[PDB]
Amino acid sequence: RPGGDTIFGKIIRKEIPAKIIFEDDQALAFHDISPQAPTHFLVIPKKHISQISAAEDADESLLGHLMIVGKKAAADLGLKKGYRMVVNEGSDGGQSVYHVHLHVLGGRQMNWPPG
Amino acid sequence: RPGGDTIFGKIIRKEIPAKIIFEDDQALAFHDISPQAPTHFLVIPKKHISQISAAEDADESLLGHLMIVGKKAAADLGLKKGYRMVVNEGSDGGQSVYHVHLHVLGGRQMNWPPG
Repeated sequence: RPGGDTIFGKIIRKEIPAKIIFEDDQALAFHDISPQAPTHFLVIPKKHISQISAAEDADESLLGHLMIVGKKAAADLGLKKGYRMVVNEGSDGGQSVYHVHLHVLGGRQMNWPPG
Repeated sequence: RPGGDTIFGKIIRKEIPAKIIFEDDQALAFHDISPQAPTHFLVIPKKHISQISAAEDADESLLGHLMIVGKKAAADLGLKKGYRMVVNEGSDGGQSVYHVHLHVLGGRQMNWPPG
């Protein structure tokens, strides 16, 4: 199915709404349901890539596009003092939903280590 | 100067060594000096992009290439249970060195929030 078979596939197909902040032909950005910072949103590809370890070389431009969308949406939301981008891979990374998703977090100082 | 004028430019030009684990015509990966996980390395572009908010649309493929290099190097290092990728932008993101760098952390459960 276009958009894949996870929670995110229903968002991509518009079956279930989300707090959408950016949309193009490649990607969607929307506010995260469990925010960990004053701004916390996800950027996802419309194409169903399960996890970053399943991305192929021909996906490079799309993966970079997720970062450029994250930069643009962070600017629209008025981040001026920066943000952190996070991609979780597999169990140790903390990934639960097996569709690639880039987190963008800002509006506070982000700490270290990053989890 | 090729590789730019930060700490990372001296690594790219091989003026100062680093624990290099992957190298191609676009990018370099090397172990981080201040590791926060049993595996913690950086992937950097050879081209000097100061920060993710300064990346241009034509940089998408290179930005995605940093993620594919991170996937490949994480596999070479034997991560099997996953990892987390992190890009810090500006002061709130925790960026100190103004040359794009992707962290890849694994070999332990990564926590939440990610800082």
